[PDB]
Amino acid sequence: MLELLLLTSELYPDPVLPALSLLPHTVRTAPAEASSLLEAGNADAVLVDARNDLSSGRGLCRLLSSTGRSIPVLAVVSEGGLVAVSADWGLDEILLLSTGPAEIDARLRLVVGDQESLGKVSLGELVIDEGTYTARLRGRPLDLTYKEFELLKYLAQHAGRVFTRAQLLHEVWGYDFFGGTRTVDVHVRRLRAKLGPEHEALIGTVRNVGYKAVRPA
Amino acid sequence: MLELLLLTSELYPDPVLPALSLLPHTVRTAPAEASSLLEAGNADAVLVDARNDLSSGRGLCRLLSSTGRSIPVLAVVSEGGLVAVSADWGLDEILLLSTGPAEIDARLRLVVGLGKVSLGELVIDEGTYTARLRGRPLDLTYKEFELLKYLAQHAGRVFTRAQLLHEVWGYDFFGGTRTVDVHVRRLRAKLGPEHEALIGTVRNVGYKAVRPA
Amino acid sequence: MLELLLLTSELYPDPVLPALSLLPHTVRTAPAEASSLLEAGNADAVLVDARNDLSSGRGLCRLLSSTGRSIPVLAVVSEGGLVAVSADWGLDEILLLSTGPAEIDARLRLVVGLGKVSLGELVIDEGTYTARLRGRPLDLTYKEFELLKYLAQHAGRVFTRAQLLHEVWGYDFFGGTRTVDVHVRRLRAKLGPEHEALIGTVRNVGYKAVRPA
Amino acid sequence: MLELLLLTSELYPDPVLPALSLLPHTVRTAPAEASSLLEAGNADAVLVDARNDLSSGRGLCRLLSSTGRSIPVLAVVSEGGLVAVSADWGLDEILLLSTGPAEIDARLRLVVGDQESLGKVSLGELVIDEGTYTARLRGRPLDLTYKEFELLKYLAQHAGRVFTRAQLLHEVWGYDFFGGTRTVDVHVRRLRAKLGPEHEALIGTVRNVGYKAVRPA
Amino acid sequence: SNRLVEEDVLTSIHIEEHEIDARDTKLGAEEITRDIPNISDEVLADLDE
Amino acid sequence: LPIDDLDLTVRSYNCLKREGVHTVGELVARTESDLLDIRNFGQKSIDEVKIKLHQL
Repeated sequence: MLELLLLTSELYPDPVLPALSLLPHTVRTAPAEASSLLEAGNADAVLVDARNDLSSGRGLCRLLSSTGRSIPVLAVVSEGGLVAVSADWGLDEILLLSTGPAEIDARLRLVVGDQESLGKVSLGELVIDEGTYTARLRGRPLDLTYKEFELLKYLAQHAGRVFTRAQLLHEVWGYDFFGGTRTVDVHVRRLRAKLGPEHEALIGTVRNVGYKAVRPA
Repeated sequence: MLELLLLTSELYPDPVLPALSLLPHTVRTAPAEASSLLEAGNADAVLVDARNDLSSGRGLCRLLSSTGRSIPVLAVVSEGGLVAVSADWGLDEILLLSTGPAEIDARLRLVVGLGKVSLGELVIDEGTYTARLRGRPLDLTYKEFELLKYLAQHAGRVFTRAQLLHEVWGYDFFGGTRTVDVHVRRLRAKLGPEHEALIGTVRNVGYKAVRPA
Repeated sequence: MLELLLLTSELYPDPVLPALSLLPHTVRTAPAEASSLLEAGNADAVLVDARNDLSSGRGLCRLLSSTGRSIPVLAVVSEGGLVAVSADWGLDEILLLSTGPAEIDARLRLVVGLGKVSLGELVIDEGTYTARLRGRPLDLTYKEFELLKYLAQHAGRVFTRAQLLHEVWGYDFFGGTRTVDVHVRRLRAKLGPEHEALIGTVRNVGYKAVRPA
Repeated sequence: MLELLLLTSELYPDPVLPALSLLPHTVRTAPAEASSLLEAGNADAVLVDARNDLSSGRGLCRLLSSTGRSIPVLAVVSEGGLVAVSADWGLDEILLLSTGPAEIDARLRLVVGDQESLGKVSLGELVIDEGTYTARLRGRPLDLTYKEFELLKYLAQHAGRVFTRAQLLHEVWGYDFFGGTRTVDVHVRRLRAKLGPEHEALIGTVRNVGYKAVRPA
Repeated sequence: SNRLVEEDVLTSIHIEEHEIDARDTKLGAEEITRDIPNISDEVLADLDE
Repeated sequence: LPIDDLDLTVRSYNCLKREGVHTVGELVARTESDLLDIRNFGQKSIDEVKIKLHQL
């Protein structure tokens, strides 16, 4: 779910903060220098190995907690280095190396929960902003119908995925109108009326079975 | 050097947090009552017990929360109970019942030791429960001020009637309301001809806020 | 963090499992069928009632099993019924009514916190519906991909068209169509002269996917 | 049933798992150290105690779950430390201290791998796997026609039963070609060849009745 | 007097034996195991393999 | 019985769902005193529910 960067003099997320490996979160590694601050990106927390370097660790906190770094900044420290951790660090939270899995889970939901979007996916031109319930395809918005917008994303987030209309029936109609699924074909028209040839091929047809979504290249 | 006020019926601070006696902070105890928040004097922080009961502990963390000014609120839960511990408690810091002495020291010395954003053409003043849309006067009813507030900060976010209902209202929540329709129709009227394009209302997606331009 | 589903006719989680009240993990209940797969949505765990009825729970776990990709499937028995608990149910854990709160929570965290394998010289991508063999480009459309995948997934399991209609097709079954023949010939031709011997025909009964080598 | 090496610096397994003496599992015991990693050998499953040392218990379960250790690993923990244990320790199953003996047997069977062989028919040295459709003899593939195999499997699955030609026609040559009994002998003549005399004892013939199969000693 | 029944003062134990004889046959031999054709579940509850 | 069968006035139905009343047993179990305290509750609603209690 959430992306983390681990600033460290070590090579793996296991010795620095082991309970991130006890989590299904994704943690990348980096050296403990300022250029690794250019490696954060669209992450949600950045965790400095300050378990040995307390002065240089707090310096990396001060460069991380500067003016416009909206990713909430973290350090991992020993228990005899927590006495150095104060308001002059500029940290958001603190995490011991002995911290549990669900403990780091709740601390991450307190420090996270820069407003990283949840359901904002971008399939090339197809920029499906489900936070706004709008999909941009080649810039101009898609003024599909209410249930047309749903179908497009269900084909999009299942890129390359072929299904029979019955399976599509469960993800568009659900438990309603089981027979006479033809309108999906008409609804493909309602999709292509607002897509055009630039991406009219992005919805691949599958004769006798259904359709499919094509990944642009 | 910190006065920590425990709202716990254990009659002793020891099973609530064991290692706190290893630190020379003072601890003043009382049962888990809201009236014992009037028992707070020069207390620097406050710990609530929620080790077996997450509900009344979270609500007491909530009872403290949003009151102001405020003294930061802490709680102690279990490790299998950290699922409910979230930002919705109004926490500033959460403690486990197995956090060390220097750990509690660091969390305390961190937590106990600005204006609004301008501007989407709808200023929010928290005093009279009213706003300002390209003009000083903007009358907002008890629920017609937070509805605009809810769509203000979550600008661009899509919220259904029920999704809006439980945060805009208490909520109860009643049904067959059109209170959103009664409000947004009204909230699209007192906003004048301009800024009628501040709320996105597409059919059956709910009522999203559309920010400019 | 999770929703738990109980396929039970007891209509209540605490007579089935007393500890499930003390955990804030919320449980929905459905009667003991496989069809209650339509009942579950974003629930990360589903349990099968097998406390009073053992072989019914074994059959329902057999129907609820590892197909894709897979959801955590659990089943609960008594102590003397622990002998019929085997791997052939389709499980990742076993639970008892004597299982505690922290025990149930930790086993759930074990199953939720593995990866499909598809190698025959033949890249198989269960979600991607992509195929490769002796080269990146091996165009596999839907009907032949799951088809071939079933064969490669069941390398050597002599398959007959009757066996494919209920798996590769839905099906009606629109059986006895010979369309497998043209489908396999495409699979034979498209896969090229090399790896064309994996999908070999065993007469009077159909085909089997010879393993490599 | 299982040769089990317990990882405890305590000498006895009964303070560790009190129910473990109640089963015939042979519990070798070795100190809670990394050097016991060399003493794995033919241990069925390894028993790592993390009732007390959860940090070094995590270390030992990581040690027994390294790149080439297929011996399944059990973390044996307290009830207030089960929530500290998850799939990060390289595990498939764990055991509490109040785990029952039938519960120990069940979870040990489940952590080892029950696993019954498919339609694997076995008649003396001739073992048939109808799945792959091989009536291999002593491991070498055997080459029958479509009918001989089904002829053979029927007798193989019904060894000892004295069948008749008329009887066997039905279930081998279906409902068709209803005359011409001697198709059996011409086929039997090939069966008795491609079986080899070394195991024609399986194939029995009684005059005036037909053919059968006999289980060898 | 029903005391005598509840007390079982006048009550009798009745042993009995059913003889089951499996013989040699051209069908084969009647292998007594729990390999039952078409058998439910509640009927095997008090049976050994 | 869930209160939904009462078919009282929509205000009464919603004005009882607001405070957490979900069954007629809990409603009639709330003594008559327990029922007038409801914030913003009309008396005619209380009369109709009282006659429903007594008769229904």
